[PDB]
Amino acid sequence: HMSYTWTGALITPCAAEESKLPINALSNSLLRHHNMVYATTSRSAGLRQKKVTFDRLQVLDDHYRDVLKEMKAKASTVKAKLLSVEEACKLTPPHSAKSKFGYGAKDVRNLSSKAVNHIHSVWKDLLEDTVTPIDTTIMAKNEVFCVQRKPARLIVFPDLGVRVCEKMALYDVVSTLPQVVMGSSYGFQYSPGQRVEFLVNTWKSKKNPMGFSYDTRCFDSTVTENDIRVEESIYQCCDLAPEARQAIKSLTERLYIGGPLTNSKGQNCGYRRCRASGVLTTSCGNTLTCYLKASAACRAAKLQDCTMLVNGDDLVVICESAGTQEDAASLRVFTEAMTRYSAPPGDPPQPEYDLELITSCSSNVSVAHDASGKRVYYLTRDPTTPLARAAWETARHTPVNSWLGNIIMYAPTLWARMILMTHFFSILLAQEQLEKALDCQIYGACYSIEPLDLPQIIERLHGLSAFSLHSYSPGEINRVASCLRKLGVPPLRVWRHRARSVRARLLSQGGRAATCGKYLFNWAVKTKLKLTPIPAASRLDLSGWFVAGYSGGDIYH
Ligand SMILES: COc1c(-c2nc3cc(NS(C)(=O)=O)ccc3o2)cc(-c2ccc[nH]c2=O)cc1C(C)(C)C
Repeated sequence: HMSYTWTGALITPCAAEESKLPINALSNSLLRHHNMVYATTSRSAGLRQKKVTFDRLQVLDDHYRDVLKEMKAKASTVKAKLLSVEEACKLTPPHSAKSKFGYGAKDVRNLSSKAVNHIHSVWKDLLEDTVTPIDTTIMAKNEVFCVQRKPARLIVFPDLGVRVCEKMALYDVVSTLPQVVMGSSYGFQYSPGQRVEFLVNTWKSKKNPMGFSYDTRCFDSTVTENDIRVEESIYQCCDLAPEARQAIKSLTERLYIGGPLTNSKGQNCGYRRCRASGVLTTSCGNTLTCYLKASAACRAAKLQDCTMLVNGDDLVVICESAGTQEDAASLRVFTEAMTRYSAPPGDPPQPEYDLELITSCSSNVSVAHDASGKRVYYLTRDPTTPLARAAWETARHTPVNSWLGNIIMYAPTLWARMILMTHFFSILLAQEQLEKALDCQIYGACYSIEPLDLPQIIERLHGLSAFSLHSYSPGEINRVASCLRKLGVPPLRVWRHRARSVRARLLSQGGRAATCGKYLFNWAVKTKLKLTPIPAASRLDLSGWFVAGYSGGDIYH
């Protein structure tokens, strides 16, 4: 029952890979300790292969089957539609990996006869054959981090024609089923502001609250054949078109359960018997399985009044405390149950008695004050990885602009406002690229966003207070200041000096640029302008921004 078997063939790159931080004329204005920033490359794929390869044993008890029966009762209320080839084509990212069969992502998006004809033949083969393993490509991800070096994470994905078929069969399922099955526990239905609100209300709902985050070691590799067949039985509870039922059974048998792994040079690398990290069902499958195992583990541990918050492989549990020592024993029982379910831990879970000390989705709740002096809870994170990635993005154009995603998701934070906004608006002004749409990812889905639209996006997700927050916590200020000294980033007083210049330069341009100056940088002036709702914000189609998670799902919105 191994997660993977290997031939010895290498996981090969597609292009030239850079590991050392690229340096340009802008680099030093952001970060001086260049040797601390690195990117992962295929050179470390061999080490990751060793980490992800292990035997999985599963012991399933009555708590497991009880929770599964409850989940299936809710899943039976879902009605899902089959997307047309055209609808599925339009969900494809413009820079999605080209097919092996003579067409790419732009051919798909343009509904080219060749792409559409190949997608129809892949679909027909899914209906007619429910046995043949489907080919997948295995790649090493190129991701940026700060030292203290991680080996490259791996991505496993089927061909472009298969990905369009996955959308046709399961896009509606993976978008609507998780919230129906898990209700308020489904994390991807919330904006960061709604996630904060859910965490605070849950913490308050408990007489003596205790909370913990549970880190499953290499989650995708812990997902067994049973787990993948169980996820399929959940999808099959939906009211579905006969062709969708057949395609879902086919995709589960031929792709989701496992299959051969091919490198970028066409060599057989081995065989996968665990979750594929680059399929449409990665996020939904991970969320459902994590929620199932954790809800059953909570019953086995006799945890009282358990509220879960699940996002793929990320899990937060808030419950009633039995006192510090009993909570510690309780958590070891929870961990034993998770382990029997084939979800052992990385770091052992730690009981927390302060909401602000729980780290989940690399984030924590913190408090600041709005213009009226009222306490405001918001989500923040250690800014090390956002800052290492901003330094890379200062000297290189990348497919996903992490700085833009981070300003969107962490707009109320002291570090996104003072550093990211200041640095990148300065760069965009110098290149007159404020109107240029840039790609970013929100809950794994790809978006093409113009930086000029940031005031309206921030207002809609976080409210006007995101432009007024002040009197940040001593703990939060200390973590930001320590991160700056560690990376060789100029102190906050420098960013404030720079922001006044960036603000003045934006206001000069007028129009949408002046709105960016006015709203994004009001924190930088001593005589603060009165901020009122932006008329353009109501018009924004913020559609399925926070409906579901799509990590590795090849989704463009
Ligand atoms: C929900 O938490 C997130 C997530 C997020 N996506 C996750 C996906 C997984 N697992 S998987 C691969 O199986 O799907 C686990 C934890 C995750 O956290 C992403 C961003 C995020 C941050 C910056 C840019 N784009 C983003 O999507 C921001 C938040 C916050 C701010 C709400 C905490």
